[PDB]
Amino acid sequence: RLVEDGKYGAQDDVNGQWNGMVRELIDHKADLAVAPLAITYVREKVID
Repeated sequence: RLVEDGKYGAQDDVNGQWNGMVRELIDHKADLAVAPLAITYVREKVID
């Protein structure tokens, strides 16, 4: 399944949001991301 928001994770500074891949990996709406997923240190805090 392609993600619906069409974004690469990439922290959303509105209040702390996570508009991309990692939104699917917080909300348990998708449990894998074999995708462009260069490990970012701030992503390590909220996903693994």
